[PDB]
Amino acid sequence: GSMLVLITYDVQTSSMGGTKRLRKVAKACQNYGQRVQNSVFECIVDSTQLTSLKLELTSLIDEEKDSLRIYRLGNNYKTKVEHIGAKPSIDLEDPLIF
Amino acid sequence: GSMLVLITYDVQTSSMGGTKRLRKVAKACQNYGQRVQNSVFECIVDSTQLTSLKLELTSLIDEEKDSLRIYRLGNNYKTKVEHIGAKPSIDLEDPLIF
Amino acid sequence: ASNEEDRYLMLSGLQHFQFCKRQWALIHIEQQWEENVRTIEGQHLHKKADQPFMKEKRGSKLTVRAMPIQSKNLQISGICDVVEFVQDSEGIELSGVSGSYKAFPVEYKRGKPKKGDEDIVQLVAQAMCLEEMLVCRIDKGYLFYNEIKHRVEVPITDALRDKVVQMAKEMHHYYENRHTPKVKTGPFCNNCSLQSICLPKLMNKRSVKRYIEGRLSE
Amino acid sequence: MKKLLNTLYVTQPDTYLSLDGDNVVLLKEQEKLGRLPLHNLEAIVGFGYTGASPALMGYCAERNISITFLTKNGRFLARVVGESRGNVVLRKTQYRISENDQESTKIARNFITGKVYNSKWMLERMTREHPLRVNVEQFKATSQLLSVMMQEIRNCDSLESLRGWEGQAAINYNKVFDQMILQQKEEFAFHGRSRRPPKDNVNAMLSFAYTLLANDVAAALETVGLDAYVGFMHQDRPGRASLALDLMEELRGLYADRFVLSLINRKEMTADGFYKKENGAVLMTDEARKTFLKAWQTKKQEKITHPYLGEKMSWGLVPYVQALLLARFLRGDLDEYPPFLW
Amino acid sequence: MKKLLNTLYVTQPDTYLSLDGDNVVLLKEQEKLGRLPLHNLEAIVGFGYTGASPALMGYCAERNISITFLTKNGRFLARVVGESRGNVVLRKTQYRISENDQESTKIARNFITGKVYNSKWMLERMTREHPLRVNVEQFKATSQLLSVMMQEIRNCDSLESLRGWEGQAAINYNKVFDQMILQQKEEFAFHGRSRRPPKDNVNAMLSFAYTLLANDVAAALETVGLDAYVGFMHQDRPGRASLALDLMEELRGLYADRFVLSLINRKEMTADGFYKKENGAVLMTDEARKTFLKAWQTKKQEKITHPYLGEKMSWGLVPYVQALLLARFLRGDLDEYPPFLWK
DNA sequence: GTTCTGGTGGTCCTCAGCTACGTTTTTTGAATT
DNA sequence: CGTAGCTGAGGACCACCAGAACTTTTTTGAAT
Ligand SMILES: [Mn+2]
Repeated sequence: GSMLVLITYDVQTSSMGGTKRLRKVAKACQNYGQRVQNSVFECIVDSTQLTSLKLELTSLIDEEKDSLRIYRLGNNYKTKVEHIGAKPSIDLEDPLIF
Repeated sequence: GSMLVLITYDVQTSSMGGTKRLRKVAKACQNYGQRVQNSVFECIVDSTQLTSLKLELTSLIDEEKDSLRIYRLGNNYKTKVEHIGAKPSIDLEDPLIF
Repeated sequence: ASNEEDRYLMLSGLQHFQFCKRQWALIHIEQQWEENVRTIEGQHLHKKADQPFMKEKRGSKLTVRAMPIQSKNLQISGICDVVEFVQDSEGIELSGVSGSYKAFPVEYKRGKPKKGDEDIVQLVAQAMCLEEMLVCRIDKGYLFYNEIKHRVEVPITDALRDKVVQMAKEMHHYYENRHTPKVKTGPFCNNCSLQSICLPKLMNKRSVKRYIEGRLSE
Repeated sequence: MKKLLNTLYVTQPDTYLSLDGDNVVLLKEQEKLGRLPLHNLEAIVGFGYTGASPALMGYCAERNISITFLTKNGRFLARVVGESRGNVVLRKTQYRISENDQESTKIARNFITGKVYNSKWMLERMTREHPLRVNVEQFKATSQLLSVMMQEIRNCDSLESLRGWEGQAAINYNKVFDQMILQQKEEFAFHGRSRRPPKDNVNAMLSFAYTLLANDVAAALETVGLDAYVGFMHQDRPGRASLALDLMEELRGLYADRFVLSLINRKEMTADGFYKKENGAVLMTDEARKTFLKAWQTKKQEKITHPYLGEKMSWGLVPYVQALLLARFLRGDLDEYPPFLW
Repeated sequence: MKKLLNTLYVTQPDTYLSLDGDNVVLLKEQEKLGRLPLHNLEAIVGFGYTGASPALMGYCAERNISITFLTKNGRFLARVVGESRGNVVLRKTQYRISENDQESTKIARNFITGKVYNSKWMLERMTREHPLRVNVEQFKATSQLLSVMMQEIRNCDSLESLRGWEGQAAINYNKVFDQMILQQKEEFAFHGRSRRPPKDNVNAMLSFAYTLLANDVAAALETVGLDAYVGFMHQDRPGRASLALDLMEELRGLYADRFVLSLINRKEMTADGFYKKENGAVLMTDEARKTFLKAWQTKKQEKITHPYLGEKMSWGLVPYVQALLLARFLRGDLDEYPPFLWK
């Protein structure tokens, strides 16, 4: 469907293995998406990639210790997105002339 | 009316007045919505409140150093939000009996 | 009516009376107000552009912000946004500095240029008020539009002055009578900031008696 | 045209309400329980001993957010009323009309006509879809009697005759209202009225529903700009919300009793929730109160279409728009106040 | 602490107030300050961020006692009432009287007599205090004229005649207004009154003070349940507290002109605190406004005695108690409203 | 009892740095809802 | 060169404490 989704995490690093969980979660979530803010990623995925990422990521985090939220906008994401500061991000609809 | 809006900020505390900017941004963002994770807020607001909040946040923060992103999930926010972790957020449409 | 100076109406009523005759009645008689996105943007812009106690000059001309003005010919008082004084030995001396300067009223509003009079009339009112204080004549005005970021010139003629006087008389009569009129709805009252109050719907529908009889006898 | 903002009901004893910016915070002996934005709330109902700082009251009463206190069973203990506004034209017209008997009769006719029309429509609706389980012929005869006395009410000219006709309609409607025990056992049988002590079932629900209707009608009347303590009907006892009662006299037929009857028929609640003290009349439990309020709030969000306006809006906006429809009439924008004829 | 006319005023900020048995108990950070009976109370007024106790709120609501929460500066915050709301017959009687000329003229003459008495006694006291720097004969002549005017106004029955007499009295006081000043005459001169875009310095000053007093008066009415926006002499208009203006007529002089004259005569403020405008109008500077507000607050703490009752009260309670008396005139045992006749 | 400004302690969170090695059988996976 | 495992080194983000205060006219303000 090629729809834009956004993922936020919040892992407790004061536990026994918080640092390793943070590292694995960040590494796994960076593969499927592009970082826009600290602990806030956005990506363009279908239903299949979204389901695969959700299944992969629900096994790395530990319940009753972490938080993870996933939002989806839709095919019209170009309207419901606003940037005001000085942290630009690459748009995956650009011809990408590097 | 009454659509869900998500605001993410990212201020720089290594500058001269970073702490003051962080405090004012947090106070101005807590007046309208709840906090689900650090440096992200969600609210159920109409268009006029969204415009007022956007104007206040734009006038309060400083450019070329800070970051601010605003997304809107529309009126169908119930079927687009997914939570897996253990940081529940109070809903503002249920009977809300405390 | 303490000294006849308390029976004054604000300049803001003129534009409201020009656009939607019921809008002025709701705003200035029933004391009701409701804000939408455009109203918030305009109010924020005007508040940011309201900087008194300071004067900006370029050696020849001068600008004054938030100028309190009143007029007894129309019994109308208010605050002008910007008044510009140009250096030429033709007008009348003004207090504070030396020389003779000519005056031009400029007010800022946010939006496209409107086919209706509206804005123009308000500007004309300012001119009258201004020429009641400095004892001179003003034959020119400027309008600044922020949506397109442009400046538009406006001449002043006798017809505009007569229309302004007539509308001021009508406003005074309506305020004396405490009457809220009814105006054609059209497509205007879709962005009425008081649309949830001025209620355009029940103007065109059937009488209350007919609906009660129809739902009552069967 | 509004959004029908939510409502907050606090039940824990010995709570405390404080203000932080545009947020309300619930504290209890320096332990926080939660915080909610104040731009998504309309009414705050406290149960038992709940305190509020003067800043919160001043901030709420200025922005048309009502605050109500109930002891345990929907009593009228105390409300929060703020300052006035600069719409003296409306209050002047309202008092001038209230000082005149003819206009008061003109409004009372519409009130009673709406009430009895709603009652007749509800009776016919219930008679329509139900099988022989109920007495269809007696209900039809009562509906015919009501429709006949309808036109007599429509052409009234005094308060006393209208009051007598209202009393006759109330007796006639109660005579057939005594019947609804359809999908419940005999413990929920109506046995008359008991005003202060809710000594039986159903009545303990009816009183709570009436209190919840009054606390909303009064808030709406205060919000719209009218004065909710001078009425166009009823014997004008000083120090009562006469206008609120006059306005809810027509909405009580579908907004309070219908809710109780539909909750009884659906068997959402059962007699085990209610209990009795040594005398104690009949009192609810915490779970019963929670279920009642949850069902009430869930019902308040169903969307209907207004008869007169012909526009689609939520159920909960009905008590407000009606009051607005009064205010416009007080400015000469209509011929007479159009009642609710659902 | 002080209770007056079956009402309880708690003026000190940040003081808890709760119930004990059948009495009201004041607290201040676990310190028991006082205990008063509640049997004969009619209303309770608070002036701090206190909040009271829920039990006392319930008790007062059950016993038909209305609690009024006001801020320390005198603004109206909240009014907790039971089923009665208190002001029903009061407000209905106010509306009924407001639409008849005779009773309105009676209340208007009651206000105007107090106004002229206050002005004349102020002039006489000032002339007695400073004989050298005052043209005594002119003040004596205007005092006799004001006395005759008051005697005539005590026999008036029309709104137009009362308005004319008030206008002539204002003209006389304005033509005398300049000379009570005694210092810094270089820039502080009175040459007329213009409330709208004020001109020539001191006039603008007066305007500000007036506004403050008016606001205070409004709060007083909101304390007693009266409607501040429906006047008796002044004709009601949307957005203007006409009855507050009517009530402040007697209190305008000694509470505004005295304050500004005391500010000027002690050189508290100087023309350096005012800015300039090209049309001849003047505006206040933020520091000057803050100093003005601080001086107003300090003056509000001055303690005097009430001419009619004699109880020692601060100035801030003067506008409120008078309003209470007005309410007692609308329904009560008072034959006529007693004005604030103070020597 | 709010509101504002400092000051501090403790926790998320990303990057730069330093060592220490990189191979893996074939079978099984949803669907009309 | 790529993928894992450990450090360490500062920026972000929020929660507590401590001290000092808490009052301002009237006017403007959208309409594809
Ligand atoms: Mn402008």
